[PDB]
Amino acid sequence: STGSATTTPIDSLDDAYITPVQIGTPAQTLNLDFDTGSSDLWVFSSETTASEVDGQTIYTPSKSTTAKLLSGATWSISYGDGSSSSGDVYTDTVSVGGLTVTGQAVESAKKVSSSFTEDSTIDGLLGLAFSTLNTVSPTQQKTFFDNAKASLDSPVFTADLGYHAPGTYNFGFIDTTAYTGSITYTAVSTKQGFWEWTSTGYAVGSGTFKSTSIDGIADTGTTLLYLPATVVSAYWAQVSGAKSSSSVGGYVFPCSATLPSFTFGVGSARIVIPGDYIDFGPISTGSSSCFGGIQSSAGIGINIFGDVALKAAFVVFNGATTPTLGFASK
Ligand SMILES: NCc1ccc(C(F)(F)F)cc1
Ligand SMILES: NCc1ccc(C(F)(F)F)cc1
Repeated sequence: STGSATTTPIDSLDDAYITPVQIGTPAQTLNLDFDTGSSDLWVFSSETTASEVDGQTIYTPSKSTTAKLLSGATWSISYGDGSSSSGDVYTDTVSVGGLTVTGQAVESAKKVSSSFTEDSTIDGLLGLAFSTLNTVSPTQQKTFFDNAKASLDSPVFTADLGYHAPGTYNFGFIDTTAYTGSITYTAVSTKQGFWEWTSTGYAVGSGTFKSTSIDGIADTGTTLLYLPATVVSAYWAQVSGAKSSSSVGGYVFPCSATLPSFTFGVGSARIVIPGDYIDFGPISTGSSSCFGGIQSSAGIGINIFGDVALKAAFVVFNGATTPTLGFASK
C-alpha cells in the first residue's frame, strides 16, 4: 500500500508544517506536525487541561468506536527547545493520505507546555524517528511508520517541503517526477534513535567547498539549520553588519542585506540552500534587524539539518533493514 498527504506551512515564515491526519472511527481529522526528530504520536484531546487549549482541534476517544485505552500506559516527553507534554495512551485507527494503520498508539495529552498552547495551528505531533525513542511506559510503542512498514510497497517515506508553499509527504513509494537529477544515498546511524548522517562539507555563496565531516540529524520538526560554530561564523562573516546577539539568542543581520546561499555536501553531491531561505524576518514587529536561519549548534550538542536545509531538497527516509537517507535537488 501507499499514502500521500499535502503538508502546509503554518505561517509566513515556514516555522512549521502541518499535515492532516485521520484518527478514530468515524474519522476525526487533526493537523499534525510530522517530526523526524521524535517518536511519539501525541494529540490535543478532550483530556487536555482546559486552560492549556487555545483553538486546537482535539481528539475525543469517547466518540471513536475503535479507540481502546491502553491500561496503565503513560507518556512524558521533553523536546530540545524546552517544550514538553504528557498524558495517557489509546490505541486507534490512524490514516495518513489513504494509508491506514490499525492499533496505532495515540498519546492523549493531559498536560502541554505553553509553547504548544500558543500554537493554535498545531493539533499534535507525529513522530517519525526510530521507535527506540518512544516515551510510552512501561511498554514502549511503535511509530506510525514502523507499524505501516510491512504493508508499504517500499519501506520508505519521502519529505518534499515547500518554500512558502505546500509540499508532500509520501509513504511507500518514491515519486520520480518530484526531483531533478539523481538521488544520492548516504549511511544512517540509528544508535541515538535519530536519522543521523554525515555531511561531507559546505560552501558559502560562490566560495570554495570545504571538505569536512559534519555529523547531524535530519529533523523535519526543527525550523532552522544548526551547525558548528566554525561553519556558522564563516557564513555570517559574509553578511555585512551581521553579528551574534546574546539578547536575541543568535545571529541577526540588517534586514536590507542580501544573503548568500549555503551549500552542504551529501557524498559527492551538493544541495544548495538559496539565501532567501535563510531570512526569518524582523526580530520584532517593525524592527530593521532580521533573524538568521543558520545558527550555532554549540549550545545544543548535536547538529540539526532542520526545515531550512530539508526544504531545499527531495529527501528519502529509507527504513530498510540497513537504513539510509537520500537527497536530490528539486
Ligand atoms: N524535532 C525533535 C527534536 C528536537 C530536539 C532535538 C535535540 F535538541 F535533542 F537535538 C532532537 C529532536
Ligand atoms: N521539535 C519538536 C517540536 C515541534 C514544534 C514545537 C512548537 F513549535 F510547538 F514549539 C516544539 C517542538
